[PDB]
Amino acid sequence: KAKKMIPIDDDKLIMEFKDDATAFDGTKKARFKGKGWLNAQLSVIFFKLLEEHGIKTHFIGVAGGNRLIVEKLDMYPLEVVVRNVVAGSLKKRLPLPEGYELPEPIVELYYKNDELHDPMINYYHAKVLGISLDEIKKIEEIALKVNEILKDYLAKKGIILVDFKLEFGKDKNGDIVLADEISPDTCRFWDAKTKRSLDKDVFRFDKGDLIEAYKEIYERITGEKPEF
Amino acid sequence: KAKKMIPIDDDKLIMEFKDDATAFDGTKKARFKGKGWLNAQLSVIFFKLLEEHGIKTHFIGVAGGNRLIVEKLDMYPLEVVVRNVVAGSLKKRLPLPEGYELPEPIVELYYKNDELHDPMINYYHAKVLGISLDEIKKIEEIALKVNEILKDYLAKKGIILVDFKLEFGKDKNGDIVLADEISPDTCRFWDAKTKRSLDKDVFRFDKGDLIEAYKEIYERITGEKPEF
Ligand SMILES: O=c1ccn([C@@H]2O[C@H](COP(=O)(O)OP(=O)(O)O)[C@@H](O)[C@H]2O)c(=O)[nH]1
Ligand SMILES: O=c1ccn([C@@H]2O[C@H](COP(=O)(O)OP(=O)(O)O)[C@@H](O)[C@H]2O)c(=O)[nH]1
Ligand SMILES: O=c1ccn([C@@H]2O[C@H](COP(=O)(O)O)[C@@H](O)[C@H]2O)c(=O)[nH]1
Ligand SMILES: O=c1ccn([C@@H]2O[C@H](COP(=O)(O)O)[C@@H](O)[C@H]2O)c(=O)[nH]1
Repeated sequence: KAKKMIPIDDDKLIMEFKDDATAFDGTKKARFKGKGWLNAQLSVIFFKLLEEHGIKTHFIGVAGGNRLIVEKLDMYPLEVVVRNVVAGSLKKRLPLPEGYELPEPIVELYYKNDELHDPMINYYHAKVLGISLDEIKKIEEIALKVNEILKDYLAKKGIILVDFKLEFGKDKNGDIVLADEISPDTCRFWDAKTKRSLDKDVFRFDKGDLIEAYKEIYERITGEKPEF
Repeated sequence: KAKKMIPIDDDKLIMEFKDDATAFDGTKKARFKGKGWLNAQLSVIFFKLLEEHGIKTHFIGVAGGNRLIVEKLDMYPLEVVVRNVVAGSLKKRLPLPEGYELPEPIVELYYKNDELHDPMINYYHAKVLGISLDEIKKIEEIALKVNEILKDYLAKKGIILVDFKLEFGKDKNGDIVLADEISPDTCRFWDAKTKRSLDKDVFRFDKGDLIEAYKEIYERITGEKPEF
C-alpha cells in the first residue's frame, strides 16, 4: 500500500518506500512525488536515533534513496499505538477533545487483520493470538521508551509528538525488534506554536499540501532542504 | 432500560427488574411479562452462590418478587466481559467462529458511556478514567474467579457459560464489590447438547420465545417451574 518488501536472503530484506499514500482503511488513495524519499529518510534518522539509545531496530543500512536494508523478522501481527495527546480514533473511545494532553502515555494494541479492519485488542486477545504476556509487556515497555526518546527529540525541534504507530518482530534469538517504519505517515506531528499537523492528517482530512508538511518536518529535523 | 434504582438511604438502595428488554444499543425494544421476575430471581441465586464462595457482591436481600435490596456503591464506569466461547462481538475482533472454545478465558473492559456506544478500553484508558492498575487487576481477578464458579455450577446443569458481563463498585471501605445483575440478559447460556441459546440472544436475533428460554434456565437451576 505504501511500501514494498524485497527479499535478499534469510537474514535480510529490502524495505522500499513508495510515493503511494492511503487513508480510511485504504479507501482514500493518492501519490505524492517525493513522499517515499521523505518517509525513507525520516525512518532512517529515527531508527538511527533510537539505536543510539539502546533500542533494537530492524534497521541495517540504506540501499539508495527510497530503499532500506532491514533485518528479516518473524512479525508480530500487531500495530502498537502510543498516544500523548488526544487525536483521531481516541476521540471516539474517550470523551476528551482533540488536543487534550494525556496525564501519561496511552498504549493501544491493534490486531493487523485486513478482514477485521484492524480491531483493537487487549492482552488476552494477544495470548489467543499466540503472544505471551511477557512478550506483550516488553513490546509495551519498548514502545514507551521509544515514546520518551522521540517526544524529547521532537520537542527540541518545536514539534509535539501527538501519537504514533509501531510494529515489531522477533529476530533469530527471540529478541523483540522494532520494525516497519517511523515517518509522518505513521505519527502525528503538531507544530509546537500553531498546533498544525505536519503529518498524514493533512492528506487524511485535506488540510493543505502533504508534501509541504512532510518537507517541513524534514527541514526541522535535518536543518536542510530535501534533495529528493 | 431494564431496571430501576430506588433510594433507601446512604447504605442501600432498591434494584427493580422490569419486563423491558433492549438490544443493539437500545434500538430494539420489547416487554416480556415475567422477565423482570426471572432475571431478579436468577440474579439472587447467582449472587448467593458467589457470596458462598467468598465473592463480595452488593446483594443484601429481597424486597418482593422483582426488587432486590442492594448496597450503595461508587460505581466503576465499566462493563467487564468474560468470554469462554467465541460469540457476539468477539467474532469481529478475532477470526474465530461462533462456538470456538477459547484456550483460556478472555476478559474485556468496556467504558460505560452512551454517547460513545460503550467502547472497549484497555488498562491505560482505565487509568485516564481514574481507575488504578491495582483496581483493574483485582476487578479482573474477581471476574475470572466468578467465571470459574459460574461455569462449573452451570456445566452440572447442562449449561455452557459462553460469556457474560459484570459491573462493580467500591463500598465505603474501598473494597471492590460485584454489582448490577447476573441474568440471562447479561450472560450467554447454551444448552450443552444442542448448543441452543437460552439467553437474550433469542430476543436479539429472533430465535424463538424469550420467556420459554428464560424459564428453561430457571427450571434447570432451581428444579422448579416459575411462580411469576
Ligand atoms: O463526546 C465528548 C463530550 C465532551 N467532550 C469535551 O468536554 C467538554 C464538555 O462540554 P459539552 O459536552 O457540553 O460540549 P461543549 O458545550 O463544551 O461544546 C467539551 O467542550 C469537549 O471538550 C468531548 O471531547 N467529547
Ligand atoms: O473472518 C473469519 C475468517 C475465518 N474464520 C474461521 O476459520 C475458517 C477459515 O476458512 P475460510 O475463511 O476459508 O472460510 P470457510 O471456507 O471455511 O467458510 C472458517 O471456517 C471459520 O470458522 C472465522 O471464524 N472468521
Ligand atoms: O493503520 C494505521 C493506523 C494508525 N496509524 C497511526 O497511529 C496513530 C493513531 O491512529 P488512530 O488510531 O488515531 O487512527 C496515528 O499516528 C496514525 O497515523 C498508522 O500508522 N497506521
Ligand atoms: O451492554 C451489554 C453488552 C454485552 N453484554 C453481555 O456481555 C457478553 C458479551 O457481549 P458482546 O460484546 O458479544 O455483545 C454477552 O453475554 C452479553 O449479553 C451485556 O450484558 N450488556
